[PDB]
Amino acid sequence: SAFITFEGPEGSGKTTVINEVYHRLVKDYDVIMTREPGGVPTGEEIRKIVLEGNDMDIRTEAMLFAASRREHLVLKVIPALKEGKVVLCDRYIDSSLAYQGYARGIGVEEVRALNEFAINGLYPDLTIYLNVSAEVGRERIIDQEDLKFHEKVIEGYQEIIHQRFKSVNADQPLENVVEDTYQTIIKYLEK
Ligand SMILES: Cc1cn([C@H]2CCCN(Cc3ccc(C(=O)O)c(Oc4cccc(C(F)(F)F)c4)c3)C2)c(=O)[nH]c1=O
Repeated sequence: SAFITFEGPEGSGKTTVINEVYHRLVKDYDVIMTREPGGVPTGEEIRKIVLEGNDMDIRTEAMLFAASRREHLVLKVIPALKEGKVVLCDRYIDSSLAYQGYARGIGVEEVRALNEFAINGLYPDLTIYLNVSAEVGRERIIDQEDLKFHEKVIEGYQEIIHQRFKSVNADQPLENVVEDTYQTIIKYLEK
């Protein structure tokens, strides 16, 4: 079994990369693709609070992402790993660190402590960081506030990334991003 997370800002080609890598890995491994809340009822109820209300305090939002993360881990990820599956997870602890910790300004260390409570030692075995420049990312997506937030997210990921992390150059055409990500994963799985 293996727990592999995928991280990156918007415009990194993360959705395409995970889907293509899943279609290639399924030939040789029992693999599943997931994201939080991923159908877990409690996580889905939390997601409705976050989305359908109520122009939220950033710390309350961080705690709700962390609570959805725990429910998804306990009810979906852990049982799949017990069946010997390769779990491909779109966003995990690092997204809370970059978005809530860095970009939203709570502080990475405060958000880290919150997330360590939520995951209780269950760190990914491997984390693919889709390293896109802000400029290429901006082009893949298509105001000043959105652009600045996109840049801060990238800045946050850079601070976080500085052992389980494997940075893939996401400025390349997507076929190459897919190939580099697939090769990184197979090297880890076959080791
Ligand atoms: C995992 C994670 C992600 N993001 C960002 C990434 C970029 C998109 N952002 C907006 C965004 C976009 C779509 C949705 C939707 O799913 O439709 C959405 O909602 C939820 C997503 C995941 C979990 C929950 C639940 F509430 F359940 F925790 C709600 C939020 C969310 C953080 O900021 N921190 C984190 O930890």
